[PDB]
Amino acid sequence: NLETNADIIHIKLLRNNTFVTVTDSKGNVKCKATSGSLPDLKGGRKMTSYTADATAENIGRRVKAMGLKSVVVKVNGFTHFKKKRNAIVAFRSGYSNSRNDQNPIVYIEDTTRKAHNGCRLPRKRRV
Amino acid sequence: IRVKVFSGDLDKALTILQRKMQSSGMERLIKAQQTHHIKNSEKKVLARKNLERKIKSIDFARKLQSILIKKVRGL
Amino acid sequence: DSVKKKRKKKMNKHKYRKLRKKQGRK
Amino acid sequence: KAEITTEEVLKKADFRNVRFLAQFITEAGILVKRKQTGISAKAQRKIAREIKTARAFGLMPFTTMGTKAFTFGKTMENRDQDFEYEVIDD
Amino acid sequence: GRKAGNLYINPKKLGNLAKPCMKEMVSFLNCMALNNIKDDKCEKQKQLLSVCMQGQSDHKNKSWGNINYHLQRLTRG
RNA sequence: AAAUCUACGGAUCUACGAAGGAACGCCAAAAGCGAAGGCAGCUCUCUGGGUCUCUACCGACGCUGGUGUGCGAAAGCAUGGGGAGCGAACGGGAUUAGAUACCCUGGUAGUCCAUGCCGUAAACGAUGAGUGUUCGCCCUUGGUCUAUUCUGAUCUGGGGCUCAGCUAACGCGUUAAACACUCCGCCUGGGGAGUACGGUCGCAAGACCAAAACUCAAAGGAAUUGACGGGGGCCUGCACAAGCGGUGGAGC
Ligand SMILES: [K+]
Ligand SMILES: [K+]
Ligand SMILES: [K+]
Ligand SMILES: [Mg+2]
Ligand SMILES: [Mg+2]
Ligand SMILES: [Mg+2]
Ligand SMILES: [Mg+2]
Ligand SMILES: [Mg+2]
Ligand SMILES: [Mg+2]
Ligand SMILES: [Mg+2]
Ligand SMILES: [Mg+2]
Ligand SMILES: [Mg+2]
Ligand SMILES: [Mg+2]
Ligand SMILES: [Mg+2]
Ligand SMILES: [Mg+2]
Ligand SMILES: [Mg+2]
Ligand SMILES: [Mg+2]
Ligand SMILES: [Mg+2]
Ligand SMILES: [Mg+2]
Ligand SMILES: [Mg+2]
Ligand SMILES: [Mg+2]
Ligand SMILES: [Mg+2]
Repeated sequence: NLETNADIIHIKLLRNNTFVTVTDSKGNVKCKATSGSLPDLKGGRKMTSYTADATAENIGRRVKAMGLKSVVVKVNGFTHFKKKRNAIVAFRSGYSNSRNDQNPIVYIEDTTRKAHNGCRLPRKRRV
Repeated sequence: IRVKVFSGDLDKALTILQRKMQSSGMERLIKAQQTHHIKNSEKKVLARKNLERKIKSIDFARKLQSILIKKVRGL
Repeated sequence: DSVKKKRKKKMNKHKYRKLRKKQGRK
Repeated sequence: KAEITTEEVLKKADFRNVRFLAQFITEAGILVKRKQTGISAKAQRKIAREIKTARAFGLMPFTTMGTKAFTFGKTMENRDQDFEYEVIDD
Repeated sequence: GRKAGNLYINPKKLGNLAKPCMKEMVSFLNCMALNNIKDDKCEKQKQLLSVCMQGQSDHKNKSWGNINYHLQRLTRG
């Protein structure tokens, strides 16, 4: 009683916007959310942890509403691990209201890669 | 680094993933990522400051461990 | 040679380069 | 810890002995430092050069982020059996 | 900075600038944002926010700060 | 904080594929090599130098070195390619009293390759090359000998601490700024000035050698005691925070 094709939740956590995308096992996008596209956040600032875990909350509720039961979380970003852990538990919060319902997450992965001295990064900011 | 979760215990899986990202050394490299460009003439200065900080921490840990190990083993 | 002594040479060289670029264009 | 000696490294280190060279990579696919094996600087230079040659030849991974962990003898494919799960719990 | 000398261990070189029930308050405000600012039907969040203040009454200004005397005395002796 | 910019002609995001240029993460550094400038993915070819051992050869053949010759970051120049990323000049959006700047958005020359030119840097260890002598301790690169299973000894370069000694002080300390010597380059108060004139060199930009008139009585190095910092640590004030009543408006 083992099934193969679980859905994928990609969570790219950049510096100024977090993207959460819900795909199938072949990469086809079913729904997506960004920091700037949330109904309540009105401009100003976007890099704080509140935008990240609010986007994770939103995608968790939207994924519960479409009746999915088996997801695989892939996390990407050049940040500390505390923010990725908080985003994952916020997605679980979005799926399950009181952290009582069963976990749809069956796998967690970090897919963050570094350039092997590739292109030259831009100049410093003398602020 | 992929971690399988067993019996729906997400906190154990996240702790295991954090510790594996720690012990594989990838957390050091993911924190060492730079936002801007630094020249070699500034890489030398930063490496020198790193070395001085390391030497100070080595002296601190040496003295602390010596005064711990004097008392703890029957003296 | 301190920076307060280097700054006089800096200003003199800057003024001379400016005058050279002006007068030498003829 | 696992006991490795400079003489053992200097006799076994070659890019065709991938099973022996797999001791010196982490789960991220990066190279182990010298201070946590105790071998000499010549041994570390030889190990690093042979792992680089094997990576160029294709026998060892450049990096394992986004892929499965590398162990010797089995495929690095991303098949459907990489994410098998259970449904009888629900 | 501080004068370098002997051994000093900071009383704030750990997690202690963390006044509690920030996360409970923001989850409570998340309920209001979802349910268009109505205190009904998420009274569990209100119970959590009140038991925050009961537990904050329980906890006091606590830290361990006599470490430096022990370090100084045992380093001298 | 925004705007320019970009996107319903479907962008950002997600999976697969294609092109092209530059740089080589982990190893990894008070490590290594080079006369200095410098040199980082891997395999082969050719080549310069270095270290250790020898009951091997030769027999003072050595050191320094004006005039000369060679090498020499980066930017720049000439001819032909290449151009992803970054980015002088320049266009636009903001900031400001103004902003020819810092911030944002585009982006040419350039950065890259082949062949040549120039010959300068805080080219710095701000410490010329060489020889002999001087109490130790702790690390380390590459060897050799002895081991008595874990170590000792002797060369070779690189580092940390120090007895003496030296130093105006800071500090140096077997890789000396110690005890002596040989040879070369350079200095003789500050400004004027690395300026003018002249010669040589360069396609140019410019490089090397390098004054005088006039003018002042100081210009400096290190450390001490205060003060100051839109540098830091520890505190503290109806100063602020939480409240209450006024003043500035009217008449006197
Ligand atoms: K040599
Ligand atoms: K000679
Ligand atoms: K010293
Ligand atoms: Mg001088
Ligand atoms: Mg050397
Ligand atoms: Mg150039
Ligand atoms: Mg050209
Ligand atoms: Mg710019
Ligand atoms: Mg402008
Ligand atoms: Mg650009
Ligand atoms: Mg010069
Ligand atoms: Mg230099
Ligand atoms: Mg000389
Ligand atoms: Mg040795
Ligand atoms: Mg020595
Ligand atoms: Mg003395
Ligand atoms: Mg000597
Ligand atoms: Mg002297
Ligand atoms: Mg000149
Ligand atoms: Mg002339
Ligand atoms: Mg007040
Ligand atoms: Mg009045």
